[PDB]
Amino acid sequence: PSYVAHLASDFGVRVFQQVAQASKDRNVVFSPYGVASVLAMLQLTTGGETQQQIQAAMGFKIDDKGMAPALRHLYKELMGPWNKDEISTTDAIFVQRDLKLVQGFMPHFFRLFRSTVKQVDFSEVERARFIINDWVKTHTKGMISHLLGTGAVQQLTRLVLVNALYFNGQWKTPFPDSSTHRRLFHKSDGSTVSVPMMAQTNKFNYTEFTTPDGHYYDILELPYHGDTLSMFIAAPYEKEVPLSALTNILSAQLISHWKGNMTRLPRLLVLPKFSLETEVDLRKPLENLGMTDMFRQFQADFTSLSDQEPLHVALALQKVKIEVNESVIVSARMAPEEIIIDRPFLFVVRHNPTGTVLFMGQVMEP
Ligand SMILES: O=C(O)c1cc(O)c(O)c(O)c1
Repeated sequence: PSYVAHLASDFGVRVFQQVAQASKDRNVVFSPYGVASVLAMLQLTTGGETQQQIQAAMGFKIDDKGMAPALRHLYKELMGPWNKDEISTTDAIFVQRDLKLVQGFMPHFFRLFRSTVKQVDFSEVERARFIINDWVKTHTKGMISHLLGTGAVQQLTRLVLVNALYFNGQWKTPFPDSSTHRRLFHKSDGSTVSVPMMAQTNKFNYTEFTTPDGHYYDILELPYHGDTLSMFIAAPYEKEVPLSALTNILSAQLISHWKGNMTRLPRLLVLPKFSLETEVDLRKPLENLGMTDMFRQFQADFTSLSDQEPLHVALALQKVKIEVNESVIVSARMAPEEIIIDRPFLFVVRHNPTGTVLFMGQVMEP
């Protein structure tokens, strides 16, 4: 029954692979969970071939027994009392106000998701961008408030989807503030830059990992408070190893494979702070997974939502912000060995009780 979290996580991972491919040495943060969530919602508005494509890529039909309840249960678990403003997430779909909608579709949307498709009059362009940005502002407790991509909303815009998340976790064990210091970080083009790094020593759940194609990485787990979430960090051990070899095989099963081989060893960990924001225009990544009809103004099929339509998605966005920070004279217990994360690495944030992949990223330069 944690089955939908797996499928939703894997779909969102494949979307992240496509976006990583398009940004070679650029920082990127992303939510596998968020894109699956907004796309599971989009599913209900579609019919015919557009629907087939999305169900093929996602691996499940939203209408199917127990799929939506499960998603709902997961969202409610994410927003529960454990979460001290650590995570905000919002999904939304905006359709043009005028439209003759399919009878009984809006309520049925409400039954399955407990939220509504919004109606905006897109002919008041200036008003329509404000409404969208303010939605995202009000549902992320003000942490996210502008989407660049809304610059593209025009008079002819009829359907827009949006997803936004902010993450900033409390560590189970906080890094000591006095330990933070400037350290050399090696960038992928060979140059260096000085950056703040945190240090902590204790028993870290650790394993070495080899991809089937012979690429090596160090894998660390960092538990957040109460063990609800964890960050997995994956970093090459030499400088010429690409993150892609790892990213291109990434899955939920892959994390649980890490977890099964890990062991808690005493280590000094030195890790850069970072606060990163990414805005993704989802159309290429999604077309790349075969969801091409939805974006084409005649091939597109949203007849589950409206028959009075040429209806198609004019804008699909994800925006994400993630912060990893800590929460004189300076002392520590010595450890048999040191793990210095001074080269590009990937990270995964997971929801431990379901296995959901809430966030992933490659940090090329912090
Ligand atoms: O359908 C969701 O899970 C969702 C619901 C909301 O009410 C919301 O504000 C959001 O940003 C996402």
